[PDB]
Amino acid sequence: SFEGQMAEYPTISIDRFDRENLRARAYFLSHCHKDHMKGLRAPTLKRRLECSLKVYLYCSPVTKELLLTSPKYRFWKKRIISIEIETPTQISLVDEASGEKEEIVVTLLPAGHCPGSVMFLFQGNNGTVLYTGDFRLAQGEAARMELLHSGGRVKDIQSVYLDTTFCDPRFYQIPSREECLSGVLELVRSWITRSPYHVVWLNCKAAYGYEYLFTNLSEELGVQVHVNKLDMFRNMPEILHHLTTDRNTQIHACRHPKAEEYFQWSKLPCGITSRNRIPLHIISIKPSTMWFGERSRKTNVIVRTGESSYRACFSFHSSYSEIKDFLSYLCPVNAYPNVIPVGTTMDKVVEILKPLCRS
DNA sequence: GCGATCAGCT
Ligand SMILES: [Zn+2]
Ligand SMILES: [Zn+2]
Ligand SMILES: [Zn+2]
Repeated sequence: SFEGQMAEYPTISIDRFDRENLRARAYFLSHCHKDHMKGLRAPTLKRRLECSLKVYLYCSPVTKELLLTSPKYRFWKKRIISIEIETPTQISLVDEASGEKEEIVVTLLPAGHCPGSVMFLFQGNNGTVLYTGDFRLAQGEAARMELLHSGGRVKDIQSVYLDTTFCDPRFYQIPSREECLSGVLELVRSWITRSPYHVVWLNCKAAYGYEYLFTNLSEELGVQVHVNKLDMFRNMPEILHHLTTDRNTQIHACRHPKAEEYFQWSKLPCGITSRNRIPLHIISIKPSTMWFGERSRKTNVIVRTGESSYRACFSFHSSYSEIKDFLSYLCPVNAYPNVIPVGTTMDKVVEILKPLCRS
């Protein structure tokens, strides 16, 4: 996993805030997922913050909003500079101890992973580097990003720091964002139009990224999505108008430690079994990554798992095909995996990455 | 009381 430092610009720390990252001249957070926030509220970092008043955290506006909602991260309130998407911004890295100054230009590119998720393009004195954070990009997407180009061709990129979550030909293809939404939309419509007592439970992990499913179900079916908390989105109207804490809805994305046991007993996580004394009829839909081999005999994105239970294709991360297309196109001198998954090794990931780089 | 680690479990 990515220890926070790119070889070319070692005095900035991205998505890791512990150990050698405690000396960073500047911090960046690609997105508000716990995996990418290790050390970010360590007591030793809060202290260092009060000593070095020049050290800041840079992220997207959305990421800043989502981070400053959690009470454990309020000590950052005044030490976070949001940068707008697709907006080259010069940052003055200064060393406290030595007086050394360095200038670096950063561009945030949308990563398609969760609200506020960015890639960081860095341009300075030691080449051009791309840190992808976590990303999901359809085939061709890199070729349509203007700020990855100069004079209509791709920039000379020394190094790519790449989300390799599915970097194996096993995960050749994953159904697209649109096919995944469409499959869920139709299952949900087919159920909740049967009677006002037919309800769906969207069984989603407790992390940002399912918002676009809730948004699109809500738009297309005129029904707000029940959640536990929506206060993180209070200054974000384009998600918030699709959610509600009012349990009187046919679409639930509420959560509870015993939600499975609740489901066995025809109870929604927020605790209701009934409306006007009439029992609800619940189906559970569980977003779950599905993938297809190169032989393109793809199957339904909806998979029925029992009497009242479904899995639906959904992915936060690029397939193997999308990784290869993205890296192939950028043709950097170097590509470095942000993760080595449990099923593979640095050697096999590098065997995949090396042929897509220069020469 | 809190943090960091992990079994266990979604
Ligand atoms: Zn993530
Ligand atoms: Zn992750
Ligand atoms: Zn609910």
